[PDB]
Amino acid sequence: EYKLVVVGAVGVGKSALTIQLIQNHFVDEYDPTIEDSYRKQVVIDGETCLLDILDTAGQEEYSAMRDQYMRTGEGFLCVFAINNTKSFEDIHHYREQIKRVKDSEDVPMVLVGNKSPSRTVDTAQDLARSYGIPFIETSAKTDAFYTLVREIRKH
Amino acid sequence: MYVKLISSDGHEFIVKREHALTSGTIKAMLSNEVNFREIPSHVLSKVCMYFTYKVRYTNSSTEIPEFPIAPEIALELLMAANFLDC
Amino acid sequence: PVLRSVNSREPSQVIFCNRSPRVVLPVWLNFDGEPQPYPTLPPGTGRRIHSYRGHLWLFRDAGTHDGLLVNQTELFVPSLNVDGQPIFANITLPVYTLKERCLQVVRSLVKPENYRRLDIVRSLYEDLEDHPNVQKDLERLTQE
Amino acid sequence: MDVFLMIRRHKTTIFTDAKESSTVFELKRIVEGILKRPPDEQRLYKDDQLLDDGKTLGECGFTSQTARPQAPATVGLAFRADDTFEALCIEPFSSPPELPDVMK
Ligand SMILES: Cc1ncsc1-c1ccc(CNC(=O)[C@@H]2C[C@@H](O)CN2C(=O)[C@@H](NC(=O)CCCCCN2CCCN(c3nccc(-c4noc([C@@]5(C)CCCc6sc(N)c(C#N)c65)n4)n3)[C@@H](C)C2)C(C)(C)C)cc1
Ligand SMILES: Nc1nc2c(ncn2[C@@H]2O[C@H](COP(=O)(O)OP(=O)(O)O)[C@@H](O)[C@H]2O)c(=O)[nH]1
Ligand SMILES: [Mg+2]
Repeated sequence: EYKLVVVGAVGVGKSALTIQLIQNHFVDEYDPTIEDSYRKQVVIDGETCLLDILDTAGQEEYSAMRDQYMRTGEGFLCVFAINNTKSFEDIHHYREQIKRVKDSEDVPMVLVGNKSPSRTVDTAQDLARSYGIPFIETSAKTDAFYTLVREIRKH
Repeated sequence: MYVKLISSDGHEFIVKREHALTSGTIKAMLSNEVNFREIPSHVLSKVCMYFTYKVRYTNSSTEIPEFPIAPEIALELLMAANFLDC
Repeated sequence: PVLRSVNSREPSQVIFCNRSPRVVLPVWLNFDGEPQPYPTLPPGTGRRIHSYRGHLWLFRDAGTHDGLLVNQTELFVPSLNVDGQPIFANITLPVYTLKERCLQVVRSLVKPENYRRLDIVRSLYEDLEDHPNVQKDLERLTQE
Repeated sequence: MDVFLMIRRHKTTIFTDAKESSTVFELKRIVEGILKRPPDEQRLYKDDQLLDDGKTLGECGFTSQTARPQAPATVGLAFRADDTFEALCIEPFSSPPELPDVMK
């Protein structure tokens, strides 16, 4: 069982991007207000697999309970988008709070740029390199979390 | 300017006076030469090294180095530091 | 609780630098003033960490909770970040007293059970048993 | 940059500091202030190699990382008995006890 935890600003598409993997069918309007665990039974690179993808949602809460919840996230996808840039400014805060809950600098992780017309932020491919993490240039409209699943294995 | 702390076993150590005033028991005993009778040379030499360290690194702005204490002398220096209030 | 971080939510970028030979445990004093532990830094390591205006931090040896100094003082509260430049916190060893250093090394070599098996005067057994814990310093510090 | 030293003769050991650029001659003047014996009457050694007055502490081997406050460098000293100089004799410190069981 591999527990994954997608994370971002309200509007990035974590709620949607989960639907393509779990249900392979886009939901254009989804409620951005509720988080559930989508368990899956998918062969990955030839293995027994049962993901437990958390679709994070809600108002931020720095509490004991919520820290220990996301600390169980075996891996995170920090989702940002290109329509917005506020997104690309929250991306550091999320990354750093994942290091706090996980008590380490090195946590399986993946920056993800979504919605690829506005293009506020050019491919920061460079930023991801400093983060020491990959990039999937995802498009839920047209989706690789396997990109992230490598890191966790390496761990 | 200079004072002589003398170990139990006859060794004589001439350390600056300001350096030996780092010790409370020495600060009073000097109110010149002192004679410590339960402190062997190898403990007092070590004590005189601490005098040098505290005086040089006290009120420093950047990194200070660790004061090394070997495992063989640890017990004797503790008691001597207790006796000498430093 | 007078010693406590002020919840200001305004970001201040700081650089923790371990110019000590010990593994530093950055300790954050939270909104109610309770010491809250953060990821350790290995000797020689500098990391760019993200704090906020007014937060209080103290720095200790992760293993034995021995006390360390930050910018030559005991507590670190990030100053104003000027034009987005990092605020530097230089964590360093303090000049321990000869007695406290000897207690640090004897606790080092010997299990706590056998402190009483050591041929020392009883006062030293109480001293070796009185380890440093962060909370006692806070109260001491709080008074001043 | 200072070098921290222990000038040693018989059971006399002096803790003083000096600049790495200080000359060996100048070092003998500092001992003259304390032991009141002239530079012509002092012979300074590093280990058993004899030092020359015009060389500087640095050039003899005493350097900031070899002569630290908490671990100083030993400079040997021998005095002049009339026509000839005595042999360098530094008497050691006492040995320490057997490391207790509980500690090892
Ligand atoms: C590497 C290292 N080596 C040695 S030390 C070290 C190290 C490592 C990491 C750090 C990181 N820095 C800190 O910990 C600093 C240090 C200290 O000063 C306190 N402090 C803090 O942050 C503390 N905060 C503050 O006082 C003020 C914070 C104000 C933020 C304001 N907001 C406002 C709204 C917009 N936004 C916003 N909107 C929506 C969601 C989020 C969000 N965000 O996350 C998360 C997630 C879910 C992401 C997954 C992991 C976690 S876990 C969880 N509990 C999470 C949660 N809900 C999250 N969702 N956000 C934020 C972008 C901005 C606190 C303790 C309360 C968290 C520091 C040092
Ligand atoms: N252009 C574009 N829009 C997207 C994409 N994925 C999601 N969206 C839209 O962006 C919004 C994101 O909604 P949702 O996934 O609930 O956001 P979250 O709750 O922050 O994950 C919705 O209106 C989606 O229809 C994508 O790949 N491209
Ligand atoms: Mg949603």
